[PDB]
Formats: sequence, structure tokens, C-alpha cells
Amino acid sequence: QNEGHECQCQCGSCKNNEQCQKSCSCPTGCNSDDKCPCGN
Ligand SMILES: [Ag+]
Ligand SMILES: [Ag+]
Ligand SMILES: [Ag+]
Ligand SMILES: [Ag+]
Ligand SMILES: [Ag+]
Ligand SMILES: [Ag+]
Ligand SMILES: [Ag+]
Repeated sequence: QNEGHECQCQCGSCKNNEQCQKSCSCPTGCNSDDKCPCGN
């Protein structure tokens, strides 16, 4: 759960919605839609 990064999801929810680009532990590799169970 390491989210000490800049939200680097290749989705549209992270690219724009800054509500989840705050502290998401997405291992700066998340590049799939059904691999983004992120909500923070
Ligand atoms: Ag993210
Ligand atoms: Ag995302
Ligand atoms: Ag995000
Ligand atoms: Ag997100
Ligand atoms: Ag995330
Ligand atoms: Ag993603
Ligand atoms: Ag993600």
C-alpha cells in the first residue's frame, strides 16, 4: 500500500479526478481498468 508517489495511473479517473490522485498506493505501473480498485 505504498502511495507516496504522484498518481501515475494510465486511466482517466487518476489523470483528472484529483480525488484519488492523492494517496493511492498504485505501484506506478497501474495501466489497466480492472486493475484499479483505487478509491483514494
Ligand atoms: Ag493512481
Ligand atoms: Ag486509476
Ligand atoms: Ag488517481
Ligand atoms: Ag485512482
Ligand atoms: Ag490509485
Ligand atoms: Ag489504473
Ligand atoms: Ag490504479
